[PDB]
Amino acid sequence: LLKAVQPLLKVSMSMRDCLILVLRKAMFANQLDARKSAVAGFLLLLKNFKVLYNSVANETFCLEIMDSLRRCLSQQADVRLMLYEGFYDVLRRNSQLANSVMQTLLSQLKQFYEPKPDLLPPLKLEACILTQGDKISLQEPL
Amino acid sequence: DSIFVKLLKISGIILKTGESQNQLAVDQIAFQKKLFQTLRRHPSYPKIIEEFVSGLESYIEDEDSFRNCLLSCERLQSYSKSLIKLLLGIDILQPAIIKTLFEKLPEYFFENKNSDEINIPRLIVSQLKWLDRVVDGKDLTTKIMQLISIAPENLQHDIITSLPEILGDSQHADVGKELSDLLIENTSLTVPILDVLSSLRLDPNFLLKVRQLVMDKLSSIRLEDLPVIIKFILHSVTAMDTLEVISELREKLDLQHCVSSGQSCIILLFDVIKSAIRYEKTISEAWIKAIENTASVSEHKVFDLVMLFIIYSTNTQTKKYIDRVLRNKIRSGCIQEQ
Amino acid sequence: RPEEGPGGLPPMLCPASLNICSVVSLSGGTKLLALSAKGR
Amino acid sequence: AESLELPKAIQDQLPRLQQLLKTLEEAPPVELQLLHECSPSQMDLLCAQLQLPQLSDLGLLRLCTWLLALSPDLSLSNATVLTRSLFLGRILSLTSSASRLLTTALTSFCAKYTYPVCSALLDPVLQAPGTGPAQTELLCCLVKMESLEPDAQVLMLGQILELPWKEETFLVLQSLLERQVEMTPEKFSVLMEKLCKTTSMAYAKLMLTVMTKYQANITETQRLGLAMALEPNTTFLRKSLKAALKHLG
Amino acid sequence: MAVTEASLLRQCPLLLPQNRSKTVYEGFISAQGRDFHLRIVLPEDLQLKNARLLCSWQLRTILSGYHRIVQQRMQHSPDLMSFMMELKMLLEVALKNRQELYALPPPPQFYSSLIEEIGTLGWDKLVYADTCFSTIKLKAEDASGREHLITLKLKAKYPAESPDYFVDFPVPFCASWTPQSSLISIYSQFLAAIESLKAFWDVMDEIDEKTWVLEPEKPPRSATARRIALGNNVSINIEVDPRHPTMLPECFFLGADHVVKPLGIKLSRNIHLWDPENSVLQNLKDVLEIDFPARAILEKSDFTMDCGICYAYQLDGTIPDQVCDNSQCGQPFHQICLYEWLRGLLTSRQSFNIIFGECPYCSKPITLKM
Ligand SMILES: [Zn+2]
Ligand SMILES: [Zn+2]
Repeated sequence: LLKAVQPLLKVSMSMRDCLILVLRKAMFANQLDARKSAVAGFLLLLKNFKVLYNSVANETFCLEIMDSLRRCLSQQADVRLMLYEGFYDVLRRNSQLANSVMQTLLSQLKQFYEPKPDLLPPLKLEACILTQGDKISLQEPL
Repeated sequence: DSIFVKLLKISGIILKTGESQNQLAVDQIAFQKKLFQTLRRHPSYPKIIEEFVSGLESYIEDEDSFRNCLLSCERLQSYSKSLIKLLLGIDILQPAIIKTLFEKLPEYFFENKNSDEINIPRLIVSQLKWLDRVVDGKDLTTKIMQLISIAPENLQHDIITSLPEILGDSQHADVGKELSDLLIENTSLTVPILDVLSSLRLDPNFLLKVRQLVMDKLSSIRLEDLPVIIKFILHSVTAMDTLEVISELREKLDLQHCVSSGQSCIILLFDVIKSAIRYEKTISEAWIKAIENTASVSEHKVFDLVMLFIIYSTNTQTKKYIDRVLRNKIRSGCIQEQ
Repeated sequence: RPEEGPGGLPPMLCPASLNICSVVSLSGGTKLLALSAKGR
Repeated sequence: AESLELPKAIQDQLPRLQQLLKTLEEAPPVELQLLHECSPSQMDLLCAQLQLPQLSDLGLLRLCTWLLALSPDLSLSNATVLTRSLFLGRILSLTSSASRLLTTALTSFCAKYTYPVCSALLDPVLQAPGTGPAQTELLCCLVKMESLEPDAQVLMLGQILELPWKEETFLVLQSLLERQVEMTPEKFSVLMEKLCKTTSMAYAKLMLTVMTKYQANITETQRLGLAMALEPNTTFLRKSLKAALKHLG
Repeated sequence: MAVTEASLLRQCPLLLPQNRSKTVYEGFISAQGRDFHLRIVLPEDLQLKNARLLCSWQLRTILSGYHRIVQQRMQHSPDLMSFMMELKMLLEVALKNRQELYALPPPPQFYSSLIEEIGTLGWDKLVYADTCFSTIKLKAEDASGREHLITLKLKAKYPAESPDYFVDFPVPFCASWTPQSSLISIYSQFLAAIESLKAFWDVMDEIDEKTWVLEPEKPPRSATARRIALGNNVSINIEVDPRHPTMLPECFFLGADHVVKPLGIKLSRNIHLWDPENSVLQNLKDVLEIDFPARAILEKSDFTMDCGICYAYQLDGTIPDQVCDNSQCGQPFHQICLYEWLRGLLTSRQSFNIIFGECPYCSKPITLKM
């Protein structure tokens, strides 16, 4: 839908600021798909748009989205996976948020990389997988 | 000269005057662990916390120094987190910082829009969102409940709406209890509360109790919200409670009491209904059963015509059903001229 | 202009004329005859 | 029981008026114009004769509706009389917040007969025991009224200051003081002397607002009376209190 | 108090019983910082059924159009206490209705402080002051070098309450008034609003110069809508958001059904090339792939560009808008006039907000959407 109706969000600035209320509120909503799609729509706004009036509050508000997305990086694996695939697409428009993206990745990478030579498993593969009574799942697709 | 500033300088943060972002000699995690182990090892171990926070509050008697302490920091080697957030990362100081922070918030009720269009109270409550770990998640809860009960209207509205970014996943139920208790207390704060409660984690039973609890109070709501409240009731309706809730609504609503002012707000109402009933079929057949099943009392109200018309205009499976019902009604001496 | 709350009033930058009289022209504007305090 | 005489035309038109009131639940009459014949004491009985407390909430407003059209004004005493017949029992009855109707009805009726509604109702609702949330809210609305002109606001002030103070008084008083309602230093000092006398959350707010808004009317003497009041740590927000307190220091 | 010993003193301080028998009151009665003279004679007994009530001629003036109310109240009211209560409340009504008799400025802090504050501003700013000193109008300059005025209307107390501010620009102005705030304070607020809109002003002034603005004429600063002419007897009207002016506006066309089709098509295909880093005109020109006329006035001065029903340009705001879908007529009309014609014809039939039927001049199918 949101990709299909997106030429609306290019044109109509009220649509953007009306959807943003809905996305931010659906981010904490108790259904799972609510947060996935809210992330999705969010990535689609920064992908497809710079402005979401000076082009400095644009930047701070994009950075605000990305800070909430930085928290989303510690949801379950799927949300993080979608984020990743998105971040390339966020760069490929919005070069201006390059550094604020790449650190965002690198930080989360350095949770699962060890910086010393002469330790042969340079990655903690147990640390990727969480188990809560015999149900065992991935978080952070490396 | 103060214990606070000296511990901060040794630990590796540059305390600037208060106009521009404080510089940082060291990494934040490094800083945190450095001051942590420093205060651990330092003699007079329980009293250095008291000395630390007294130095802090004596430093933040001036606004601008605290304003820079509240703001995001400068990395020299380029833009970082705030020192309060980082300092709140340490568990031993945490409840104390919270005490202080909240204690001094009521200074800023009446001095609104001073310099950079920045709502100091919004900023201070924004400091608590998204915390790594709260030393007490119950003490913060009780303190924000005192705060939420007291503040003026806008600020109350603001901090409340800020609740789910703040809270983890534990101290939800007590908030639920307290908010429903505030909801029977105050009618003004239905909407933002109902929003909050759709965002927090509750028992279904609690939802249903608050539903019956708002709806008893349904005449007691100023018009403007009346829309969004029914919005809630009918997004929140289950399949099974459908006809009771509809019956209750159908009883409790009026289309008579309200009445440019009355009509616009009513019109929005009917839009909200149109949506609800357009996008969920079971409301319609259930709705008509709830007038048809109330064949008894000759005395049925404006709502009921308006609503049959409407449903005929919308989902057309029911047209025959409406017509037989509307005939049975007219012949029965209910439904008439006046 | 019912009529008026305060009677706020300009001079005509003429002196103390006592015993004014008006002739309404409608020919140009209004043309009045006065006797000045000095006797003019 | 006293055998008060109601005026001739009201006693004689007394069934017609109870008839027109039935009409209301379902442009005002000349029979409604007969209220203008009554003294308040005649009125006082009359309201009791008509059984106005028993109108539906709608029927109340739809009366208020018709009452609101009345030229001339129902006098200070008469409008006062009416309202406390009509509204007071429902008010005292309240287990939860008012109907939209009442609040409108109240506030609309208060719109025209602001002080009379205000003169009647404020004082004895508060001096009632178990005055709780339902009650205080509608009282907020009296003292929040755009309608409430400086005259009426200080009539509210004058009226509030006569009362045995308690938590519920402060809530309503803060909401009047919220407006930046002006005071004689006498009136304020009565606020102050009463105000100095402590452990409730509400109390603190009241003190705090004045300390900030009427800093411009706070004397030495009065500031020192706060100092003693805020001594206790029962009080949360002593600090912001101290800061605002200090900010006058 | 309860009893009219103390309650009478407390509520009419300025009434002195002259006789021993409290039968003749005299003195004053208070209302809105104003005492009025009054001498209120009772009979031997305390009966207002029969009672004289004499006044100052100042008071008689203010109780004209209430003499019946007063006479009723005397006869119907129980005691003197409640009489005086009702009389005062009635004076509050009388004066508050005739509010135009008031607002006298105090000599000590008005005429001096306002000149002090205007000195604090600068005397190049002020453009008007009223001889009541009630109205002032003040001026400010853009970075662009454009004049924007602001009227204040001020009370007997300027610094106590807010001054009534009337300002041109379309979005509502908010002024944080304190007793400590002043003319420079609220002037700085005005400059802030100005510099924030600056883009908006520049976009609409750029329009007014470089294109034939048509359906505002002598436009205000509040106006967000701009019916531009393009070609001849086809137009485009344009409502633009102040906060995001360079952003796309709500846009639509009047003109010939056969002329307007391709413009809508081309707009739909080019609207993605809308860009809020260019100007309104610099985006429209390359979106719609056209140039504008700059006021085709001299050549087609009296070509008959009127309704062809009433033969007028400007029917009460109305412009010739509705045309014929025909190469040989092209005749403009008005909404009102063409409805009133077409409503009559036996040929005409109405759909929902549409009327079908014959162009007056050429008798070809013409459609009117109300
Ligand atoms: Zn034609
Ligand atoms: Zn015409």
